[PDB]
Amino acid sequence: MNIMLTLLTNVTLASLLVLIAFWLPQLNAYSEKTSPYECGFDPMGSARLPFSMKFFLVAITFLLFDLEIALLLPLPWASQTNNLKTMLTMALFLLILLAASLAYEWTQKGLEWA
Amino acid sequence: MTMYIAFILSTIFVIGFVGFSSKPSPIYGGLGLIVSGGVGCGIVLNFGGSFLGLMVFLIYLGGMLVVFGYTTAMATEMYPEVWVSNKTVFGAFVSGLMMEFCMVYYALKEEEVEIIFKFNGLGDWVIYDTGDSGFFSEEAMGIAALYSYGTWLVIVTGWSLLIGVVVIMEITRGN
Amino acid sequence: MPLVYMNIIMAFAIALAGLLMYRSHLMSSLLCLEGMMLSLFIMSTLIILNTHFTLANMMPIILLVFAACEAALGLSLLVMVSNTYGTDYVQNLNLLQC
Amino acid sequence: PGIVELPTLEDLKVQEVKVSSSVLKAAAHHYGAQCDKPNKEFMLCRWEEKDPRRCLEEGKLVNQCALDFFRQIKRHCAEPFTEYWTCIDYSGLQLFRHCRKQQAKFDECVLDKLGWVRPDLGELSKVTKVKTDRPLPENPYHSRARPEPNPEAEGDLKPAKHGSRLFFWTM
Amino acid sequence: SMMKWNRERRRLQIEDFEARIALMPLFQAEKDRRVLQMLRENLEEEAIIMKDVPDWKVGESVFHTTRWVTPMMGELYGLRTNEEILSATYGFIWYT
Amino acid sequence: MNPIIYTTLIMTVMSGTMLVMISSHWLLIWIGFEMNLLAMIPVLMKNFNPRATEAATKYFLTQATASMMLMMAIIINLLYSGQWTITKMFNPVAMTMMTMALAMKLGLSPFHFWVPEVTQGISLQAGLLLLTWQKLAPLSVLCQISQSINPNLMLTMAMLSILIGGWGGLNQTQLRKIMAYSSIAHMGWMTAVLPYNTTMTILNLLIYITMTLAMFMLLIHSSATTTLSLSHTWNKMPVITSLMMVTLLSMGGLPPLSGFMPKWMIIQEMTKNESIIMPTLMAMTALLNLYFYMRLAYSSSLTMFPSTNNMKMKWQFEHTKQMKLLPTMIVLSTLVLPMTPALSSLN
Amino acid sequence: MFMINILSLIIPILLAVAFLTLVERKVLGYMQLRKGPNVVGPYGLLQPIADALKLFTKEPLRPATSSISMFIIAPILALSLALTMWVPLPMPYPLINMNLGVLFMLAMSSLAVYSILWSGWASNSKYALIGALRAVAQTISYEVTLAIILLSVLLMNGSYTLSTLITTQEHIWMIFTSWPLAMMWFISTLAETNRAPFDLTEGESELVSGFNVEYAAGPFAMFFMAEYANIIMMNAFTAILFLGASHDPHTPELYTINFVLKTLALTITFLWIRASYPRFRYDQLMHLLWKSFLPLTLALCMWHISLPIMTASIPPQS
Amino acid sequence: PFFDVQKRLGLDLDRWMTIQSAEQPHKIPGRCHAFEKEWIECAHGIGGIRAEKECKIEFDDFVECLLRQKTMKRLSAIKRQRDKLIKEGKYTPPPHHLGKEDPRP
Amino acid sequence: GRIASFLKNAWAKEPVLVASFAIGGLAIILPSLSPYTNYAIRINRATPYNYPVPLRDDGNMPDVPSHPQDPQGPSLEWLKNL
Repeated sequence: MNIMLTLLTNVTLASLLVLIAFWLPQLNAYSEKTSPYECGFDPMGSARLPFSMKFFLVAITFLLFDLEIALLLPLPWASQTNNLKTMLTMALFLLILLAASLAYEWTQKGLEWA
Repeated sequence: MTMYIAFILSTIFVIGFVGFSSKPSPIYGGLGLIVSGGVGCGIVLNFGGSFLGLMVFLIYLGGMLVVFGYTTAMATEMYPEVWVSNKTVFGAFVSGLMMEFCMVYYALKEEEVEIIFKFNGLGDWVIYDTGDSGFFSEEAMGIAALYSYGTWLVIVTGWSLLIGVVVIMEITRGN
Repeated sequence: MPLVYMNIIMAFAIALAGLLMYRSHLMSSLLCLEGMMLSLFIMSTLIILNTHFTLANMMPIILLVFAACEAALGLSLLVMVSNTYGTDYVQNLNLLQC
Repeated sequence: PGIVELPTLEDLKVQEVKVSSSVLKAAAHHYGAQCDKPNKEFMLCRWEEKDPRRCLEEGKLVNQCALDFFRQIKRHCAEPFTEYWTCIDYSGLQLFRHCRKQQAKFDECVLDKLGWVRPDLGELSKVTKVKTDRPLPENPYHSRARPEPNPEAEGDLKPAKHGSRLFFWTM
Repeated sequence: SMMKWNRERRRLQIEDFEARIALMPLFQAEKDRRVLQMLRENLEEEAIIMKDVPDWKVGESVFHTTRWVTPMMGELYGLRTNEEILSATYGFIWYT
Repeated sequence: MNPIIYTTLIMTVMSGTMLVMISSHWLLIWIGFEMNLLAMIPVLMKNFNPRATEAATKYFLTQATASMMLMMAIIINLLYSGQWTITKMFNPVAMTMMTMALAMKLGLSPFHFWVPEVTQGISLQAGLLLLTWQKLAPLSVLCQISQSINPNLMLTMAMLSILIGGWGGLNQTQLRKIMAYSSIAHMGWMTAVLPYNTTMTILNLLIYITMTLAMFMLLIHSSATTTLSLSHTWNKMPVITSLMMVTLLSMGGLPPLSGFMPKWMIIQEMTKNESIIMPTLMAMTALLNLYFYMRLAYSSSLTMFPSTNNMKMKWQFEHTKQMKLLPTMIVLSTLVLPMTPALSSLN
Repeated sequence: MFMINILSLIIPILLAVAFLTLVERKVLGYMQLRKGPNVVGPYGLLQPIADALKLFTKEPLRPATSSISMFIIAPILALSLALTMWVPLPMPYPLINMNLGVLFMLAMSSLAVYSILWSGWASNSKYALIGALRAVAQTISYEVTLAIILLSVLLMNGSYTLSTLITTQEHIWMIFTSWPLAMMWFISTLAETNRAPFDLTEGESELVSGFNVEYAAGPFAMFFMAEYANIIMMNAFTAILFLGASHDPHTPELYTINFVLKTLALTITFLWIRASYPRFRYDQLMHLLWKSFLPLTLALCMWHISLPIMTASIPPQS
Repeated sequence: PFFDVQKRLGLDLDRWMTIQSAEQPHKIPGRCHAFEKEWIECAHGIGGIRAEKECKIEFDDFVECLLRQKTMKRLSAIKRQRDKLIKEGKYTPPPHHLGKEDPRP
Repeated sequence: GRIASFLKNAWAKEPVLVASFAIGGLAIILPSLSPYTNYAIRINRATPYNYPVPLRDDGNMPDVPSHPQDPQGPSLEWLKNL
C-alpha cells in the first residue's frame, strides 16, 4: 500500500503541475500558432504515414533476447542450490546459446540495417 | 476498500483487454496491453509473486516497444482510430465494459455466480494459506529450480530461442 | 473459485473473441494473441502460487518465453505481408481461396 | 462428514514466553543448547503425528522449559543480557555482527555463573536422536484401506486357438 | 577480497539460521495453540450464530478424512475484524 | 534457405512432434506444438511467393489460436485437478476446449477452412509435410486423451469432416486443394474411431500417410499442380499416371486395394459398439471422394488428353532425381490388404 | 508520517534537479571558457527559479494535429515515473524496501520510455515521430546489455535488494571486482538517460527538438525535470552498485553525505561528457551496444556466474 | 503414440514436475501434499477406470484442498447468517473478535 | 604458426571479440579444474534453510547425535577455517 500511496502522490503532483501550466498562463490560441512545425514552411504530407523501420530484424531479435534476459534473472538464487554443477552447466548452456544466436544473426548480416 | 484490491485490479485488467480487443489503432491497443500488464503484475504481487509479476511487466514493456515501432512502420494509418472514432470500435468497447459490469455486479451481489464455472463472491483473502515460508521466497526457489531440476526445460527453451532467431532470419529473407 | 479467476478467464475469453473477430490490421490481432498469453500467465501464476506448487513457478516463465517466440513469428510474417502488399490489412491475404 | 474435535480453551491455555524477538534471538544459541531435549521431543511429536492437537502437552513443556531458561538468565546474568538484546534491537535485521562485544560479555557471564557454553557454528543445525515413550503413529494420515490390486500374470503363453480369427483369415 | 567477505557472510547467515532453528519449536507451539484457540472461538460463536438455522451441524468438517487439515485464512480470520484480516492476509506483501 | 538450415528446421519440426509423443507433462506437449509451429512457418515459405507468405500467415494464426486454447484447457484442468500429467481430463469445459484446439490443429471441420488454402499456397513437398507429418502430434494427443473425449463432439466433427472433405473436392481442379479436402475426409474417418478403438485410428493414419506420400511424390515426379498439367503426363511418363490411378482407387477405398482395410476395420469397430447409422452414413459419404478421385483418374490415365508440341523435347531427357521410397509406398498403399491381421503389431 | 517521508523525497529532489540545471550551465560554460549564469541571483543561484516561473507562466499550446490525451499523459508519466524510481534507493535506508528493487527500477525505466514515444506520436509532427523512433532504437540497443550487466554485478550481491549492496561493498568497492562491467554500465546509463554522446531523441542539431519539439511551457518543463531527475537517479544507482559507502548504523548521516558526494561526482561526469564528446549516430549506437558491448557482457556474465562457484564465494541469499 | 522413452531409458526428463507431491527444492511442501500423496497411493496399479471410483474419496479431498469450494461455501453461509443476525440485532461479536483482547502470540 | 597470425589479426582488428571469447572459454574451463567448487557445493548444503527434524531413537543409531554439542554428527570446522 506504501507503493500505491507513493505512486498516487507522484501522479497527483504531475497532474497538478499540468493543470497549473494549462490554467495559470494566458492564452491567445489561433490556427497558425497551433499548426504543425516543419521548420517554418508547411508540411507536405502527414506525420501518420508509414515510417520505414530499417532495423526491424534487430527489434524482433530484441524481443527474443529479452526472453533470455528473463530466463537469466533467476541465476542469483540458482547459485544457492546443492547441484551447482548442473546449475552452472545449464546457465552456461543458455548463455552460449544466446551467444550463438547473436553470432548467427551477425554473420548472416542480420544486425546490419536496411 | 483495500479488502478487495485484487478485484479492482482484475476489473482494470479486463477493461484493458476490452480496450486492446476492440482493436483501436495498434498504438492505443498497445496502451491497453501495457495497462493490463501492469495490473496483472499488481495482482500477482498481491498473491505473493513479485518476481513473476515484475517479469511479466518488464517483458511486455519491451514487447510493446517493438510493436509500437512496427505499427508506425507497417500498421500505420492516416487517421489512427481511437475507441470513439468508429461505431464498431466503440460498440466493441461498450459491449466489453457492459459485459464486465454485468458479471462483476452479478457475482458481487449474488452469493454464487456460475457463468461457465462456479464462482464464489467471498474475497480472495479467504483462499490464502496460513503457513509460513521461513527464510525463503518460494517463487524465487521454484523459479531457480529451472537450472537444477529443469535441465530439460532449459534445453528445449534454449533450442526454441536459437531456432526462433534462425526462423525470423529465414522468414524475413524475402528472396 | 474466487472472482479473480472469473475475471482472468473473462479476459482470456475477450482476447480470444478479439482475435477471432478481425477488422483490418493484423497487428491488432497479434496484440490479441499477446493478450491471451498474458491472461494465461496470470492464471497459471495465481494457481501455482495459491497451491504452493513450488516446482511449477517456472511454468509461467516458459509460457512467456514461447509467447514471445510466437510474437516474433507473427511480426516477422507481418513484415513480409506489408512488403508484398504495402499494408498489414488482412483483406490482402486473399490469393488462396476456399 | 464428521465434526472436528477442536480442543477446549482451558486445555490450550499455557504460561506464555512474553519476550520480544530481539530478546529471543540474543539468547537463541544458549536456548537451543540448554532446552534441546523438550524442543526436539515436541518437534518429533509434531512431525510424526501431523496434528497440532496431539502434541499440545509437549508444547506446554517447551514453553515451561523456555521460561525456566529465561528465569535462570534473569537470576544470574540479567544486565549483560539486557545490554546484549538492547544492542540487537537497534538493527533492523537484528544482525549478530554489530553486537559482538556485548555478546562476548553475555557469554562470559553465562559461562561463569551458569556454565553454559555457546554452541559452535553448524551444531544447532544437526539432526539429533530423541528417545520417546510416546508410540509411533500407526496411521498418521488416517488413510483408508487401499483398493485391492488387479490379478496379474496367470501363466505361460500358448498360441491363439485358431490364429487371428479375423473374418476369413485362417492364420 | 570479495571471496573472503562472501565466505564470512555465508558463515554469519549460517549463524542466523541456527538462531532461527533454535527458536522455531517454541514458535511452532505458540502457532499451533493460537490456531486451535481461534478455531475454537469460531466454533462457539458459530454455534451461537447458526443455532436457529435448520439442518446445520456445528463444526462439521467439509473433508471426509478424519485428519488434521491446515485451516485456510477464511476459517481462522473469517469472523475477525477487518484490520486483523488485512494484516494476516496482506501484511508481509504490503510491508515495505 | 541454406540446406543445413533446412535440415535443422525439419529436424526441429520432427523434434517438436517427438516431444509431443514422448512427454508425460502437458507443458512439454504444448512446448512441442509451439516448436513445431516455429520450425514449420519458415519451411512452408522455403520458396518465397506472396502465396507462400499468405499461407504461412493463415497457418500461423490458426495454429496460434489452437495453441492458446490448448494452454487454457491445460490451465483449467490444473486448476480443477492440480495434475500436469497427460491422462483423463477432470473438467468437462477444459475437455471441450482441448478437443476444439486439437481438432483445429488437425483441420477437422468446422475448422477445416485453412487446410485447402495453406495446401494450395505451399509447394508439393511442404504440402506433403503438412498433410502427413503434422497430423501425427494432435492425433497422438487425442489418442492419449481419448477416454476423456466426449464421443458426441468428436463424432460430430468427424462426420462434418467427411461430408465437407467430400463436397469441396468435387469442385476442385487444383491437385493440392483436392489433396487437402481428401485429407480432411480421411482425418474425419480417423477421429470417428478415436472414442471406440485407438488402434484403428493408428492403422488408418498409417495407411493414409502411405497413400498421401505416394500421391504427393507422384505429383512431384510429374511436376503437376493442376489437372491439366497432370493430363500431359501420359505422353511423357505413362507409368506414373497408371500408378496414380491405382493409388487413387486405393484412396477411394475400393476393394481389394489397401485403402479398403481402414474403412473396413473402422466400420467393424463402430458396429461392435452398436454404431450402425454413423458407419453407414460415413461409408456412403465416402463415395464423393471416390467421385473426384475417378474424375482425376479419367483425366490422368484412363483417357488420353491432348498434349503440346514442346513435350517432344522432354521425351529425350530423363528424370534426374529419384525418390527411393516411392515404389515401396505405392506397393504398401495398394497391395497390403491381404495382410490386415497384422494390425496387432501397432496394437 | 509516511506521507511526510514521500514529500521529503519528492520536493528536495525537484529542487536538486532545478539547481542541477544551473550547475550544468556553469560547468559547461567554464569548460568552454565562459561563466555560467551569474547575473540572476548571487552566483546565478536564482536562475532555476526564474526558468521555472517563466515556463509555467508561458502559454501552453496544444497542437492542432495532436492527440490531446496522450499529449498530456506523456509528461505526467515521465515525471511520475522519474519521481517513483527514487523511492527504492537506499540512502542509506530506502523509503520502500523491496526484495526485488533492482527489477522494479528496470521495469520502471522501461515504462518511462513510452513517455517519449507517446509524446512524439501524439505530437503528430514528423520531427517528433523521428525522435520517437530514435528512442525505440535506443531502448532496443541498450536494454539487454543493461540487464545482463546488472545481473552479473548483482550475482556477487546474492539478491536484487538494493539495501544489501551496502553490506556486500562494506570492505571494498565493487568497481574493483567488475570495473569493465562498470564502464559498460556507465555508458549504458548515459544511453538510457538519452544524454550526450547518445542524445538522439532530442538531437537539437539534427532534429530541431526531437520528441519535445511540439511541447511548450509546463509540459516541456516536466520533460526537462524528468530528464534531470533520471540523470541524478541513475548516477545514484551507479554509486550504490559500484562505489559503495561506509554505513554506521548509529549515524546514517555519514553514509548519506558520502553517497550524495559520489552521485554529484557522477552527474558532473555526465555534464563533462556532454561537453567533451560529439554525438553518435543511432545506427552507430545500436552497433556499439549489440556488436561490442553485448558479446563482452555475455562473456563477463559467464565469468561472474563461474567465479563464485570456482572461488567458493557464493554470496548469502539473505 | 506415447513412446515411453523416459521409462525405457530411466530418464526423468519431465516427471519431476508432474505432481505437487514430488521432491521440491529445500523440501518445501505443497499446499495439498498429504491429499495428493494419499490419492496417488490409492490409485497406483489399479488402472484409471478403477481409480476413478475406488479412490473417489481421496480425489474429492484433494480437490477440496485445491479449490476450497466447500470450505468457501460454508464460510460464506456462516458470514451471511452472522450478518442477518446482526441486522436482526440478536447477535453481538465477542470482544476478542472485535479486537478488545490481545491475540495469543 | 597460422593460428598466431589469426590471433594477431583478431587483436588488431577485433579486440573486443578476442577478449570476450577468452573470458567465456575461461569461464567454461576454469570451474572444472578448480578445487574450491566442491567447497561451494558443501557450503550450499551446510546452510540450514529448513529445520533439522529430529529422528526417533531406536537404540541402533550410533552416528546420529542425541543432542547438539555432541561429538557425533556433521562438523562445520572446515568452513570456519576457510
